[PDB]
Amino acid sequence: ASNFTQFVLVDNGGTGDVTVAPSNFANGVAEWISSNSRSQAYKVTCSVRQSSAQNRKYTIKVEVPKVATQTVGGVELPVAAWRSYLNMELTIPIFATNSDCELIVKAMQGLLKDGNPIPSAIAANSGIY
Amino acid sequence: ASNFTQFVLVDNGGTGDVTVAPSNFANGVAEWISSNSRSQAYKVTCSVRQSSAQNRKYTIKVEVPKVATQTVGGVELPVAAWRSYLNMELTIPIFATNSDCELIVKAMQGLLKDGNPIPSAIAANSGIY
Amino acid sequence: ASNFTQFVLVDNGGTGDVTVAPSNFANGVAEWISSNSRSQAYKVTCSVRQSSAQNRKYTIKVEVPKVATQTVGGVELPVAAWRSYLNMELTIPIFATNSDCELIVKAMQGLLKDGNPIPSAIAANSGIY
Amino acid sequence: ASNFTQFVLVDNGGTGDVTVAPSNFANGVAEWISSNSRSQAYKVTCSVRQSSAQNRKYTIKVEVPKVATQTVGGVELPVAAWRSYLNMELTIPIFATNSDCELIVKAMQGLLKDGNPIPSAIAANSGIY
Amino acid sequence: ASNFTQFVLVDNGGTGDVTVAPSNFANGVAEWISSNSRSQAYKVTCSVRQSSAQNRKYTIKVEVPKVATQTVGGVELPVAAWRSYLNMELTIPIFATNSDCELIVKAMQGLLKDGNPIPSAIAANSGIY
Amino acid sequence: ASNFTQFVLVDNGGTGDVTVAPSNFANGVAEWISSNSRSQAYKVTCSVRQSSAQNRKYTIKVEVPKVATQTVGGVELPVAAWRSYLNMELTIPIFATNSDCELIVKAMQGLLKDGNPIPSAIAANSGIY
RNA sequence: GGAUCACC
RNA sequence: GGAUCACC
RNA sequence: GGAUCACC
RNA sequence: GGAUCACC
Repeated sequence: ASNFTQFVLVDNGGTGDVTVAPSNFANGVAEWISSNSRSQAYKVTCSVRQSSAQNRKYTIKVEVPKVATQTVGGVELPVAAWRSYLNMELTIPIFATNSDCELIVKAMQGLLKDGNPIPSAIAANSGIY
Repeated sequence: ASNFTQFVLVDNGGTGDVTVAPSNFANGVAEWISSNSRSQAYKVTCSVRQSSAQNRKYTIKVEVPKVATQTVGGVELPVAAWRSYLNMELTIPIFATNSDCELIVKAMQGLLKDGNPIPSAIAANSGIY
Repeated sequence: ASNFTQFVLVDNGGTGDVTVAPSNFANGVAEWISSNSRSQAYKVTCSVRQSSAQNRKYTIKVEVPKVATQTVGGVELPVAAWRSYLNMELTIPIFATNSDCELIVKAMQGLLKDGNPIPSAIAANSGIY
Repeated sequence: ASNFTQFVLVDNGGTGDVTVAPSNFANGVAEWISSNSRSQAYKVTCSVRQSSAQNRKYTIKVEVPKVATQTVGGVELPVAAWRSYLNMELTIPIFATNSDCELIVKAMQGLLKDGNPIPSAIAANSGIY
Repeated sequence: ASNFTQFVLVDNGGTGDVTVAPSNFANGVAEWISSNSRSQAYKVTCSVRQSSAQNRKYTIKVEVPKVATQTVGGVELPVAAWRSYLNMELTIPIFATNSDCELIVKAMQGLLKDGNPIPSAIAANSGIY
Repeated sequence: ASNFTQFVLVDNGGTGDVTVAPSNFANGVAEWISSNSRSQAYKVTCSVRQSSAQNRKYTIKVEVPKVATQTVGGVELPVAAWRSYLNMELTIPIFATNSDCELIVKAMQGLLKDGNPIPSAIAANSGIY
């Protein structure tokens, strides 16, 4: 194995899927960027550290760009009009079994499943009510 | 709509699924917890607010219990040995349309989809290699 | 080659052997862990660097769990009562050829071979007498 | 018994084996040197101490010399062109059974077995990748 | 997936090829060293950093040794009589798409292609004329 | 005889090839520029000097432009939206025979050969991982 | 807390 | 700029 | 961390 | 070290 592989970040149903691929592991921060100019690329980073004697902490960041073409000095440059940033930190005790861990993964997957409260709020520029 | 409803957090395939239900709404912060003692419950909370003039930020927090060797209803100390804490912060610029937001949700669903690098590392008590 | 692969750490003769597999590579430090919670796992890490102008140094670290009376997946405290820590540092002058290095490995295999003074003392909770 | 016996440090297959024999136990540091001039001898030292109220710590050092004959002042002297130093410290809790200890020994033996990642890297002047 | 693997630095037909293998990835500086004595080995290092707001900057270094034996007072050591040091810094704006980077790469390969002015001047201890 | 001639810097099959032609050899600095507007042209410079008593030092520089049109107030000019700058310095002791220099050259060609770590990282807007 | 996001 | 080459 | 390796 | 790249 090697879990450092590419994957589809945005599954747009076979066409216009956004796949992100490995691009750097300097300083122990695993990085993946979409196949774009670095100014318009999607980026995902992940790093794990023993945040304490008894915890391990994963730090995952995702940047979703809104691409544009800005005219600077009379010249057109590929640019990102804005960026949406996701920052997540997961602290897991060292006493967690592989099954305990799989439980955390499933909880995170269910949280964002289509139709559930949270992804429905975000997608509608609303809050939970 | 009205999205503060009960949902399935851990899908164990119809049998032994973990449902989380509304439990508090003080301060506009929606809270959902599982049917357990608060020390052993699955807890999810979510709130939105405008972090700055240019952004809106969602703060989602999840607590997952260490289930292996757990004594249901018992007093388990130290608390930090028996719980995992997830903390997500999603920053979205005020220009993001509903469409932009749906894509942001897709990017999040993709990152955690089964079989991708990140969920596989977490689930296997691993980092990236 | 490509040597960051899974291997058998504890050979219990084909049955109940302990295999340790790649789990992290942040900072060029290869890590291998067994299939357990991180508190009960067998862990091995290895890195090389040039310690000085004249030497290269390998830093190998191993953690072995106290298995007698262990509760698989349980929370066992204090951590220091349930784990043994091995720490090896191998310093090799830049003049050592591959041949010189093979002999150095043989010297290490010899020291720990079954039946010699050192492994026998360790295994019997003894010193030298 | 008396585990303070001689042993073959480098098994060169019956011919040119490097056997190391007991040579000193002053100050509680057990020593073994190869049958050479003290300037060209292989040396192994071992000492155990109750590093703490609840630990015991073994300190093992091995020196592998690269022998030469240096001409000092117009005279030839048996000398070591350089030395490779191995330093290992093993900390074992006092709660470790003899079987727990045997497990540590096997882990150390498997680590260095021919063909496994670590001894393969060292022997090839390479790192783990 | 990884690009931190071994590769043929010098292709001398299929035999007498110089293969450089990964050795250390400390502080975002990837290092590859050829086998045998570290003293006579080839070395390649590479690192990338964001040199400024719009630029990323690669720093590649290569050392080619002149393999020789040093005899001093009758003790001979494997040394490098001397070394050539190559230091290249490639600056690339963040507006470069992957297509642009492939072009930057073909330009570098062309500069050094056999028969072109530059590699011919170097191979002949000459300058431009 | 001269090595100050034109050459294909970028080989795009046999068409869309970038040819750089001699332009100026002032002060021991050879310069080659591609055709058309000097503003959108490629540039290669090379010079050799005796950096020290035992060394000679080559300084090669290459600029790859991003061809674009600048419109300002209705007046459009042929410009380069931006440029990548390559700066390489090759140091070679005066003891190097022609054979040694040919080896230094094959090492440079190999570093950048297609598929090897370095040219692959660059062509993909990536680092080492 | 916050960001322009491995940063303050 | 120079190096003994991730230093100066 | 480091060594010339029971040392700093 | 940085560059707008034989400059700083």
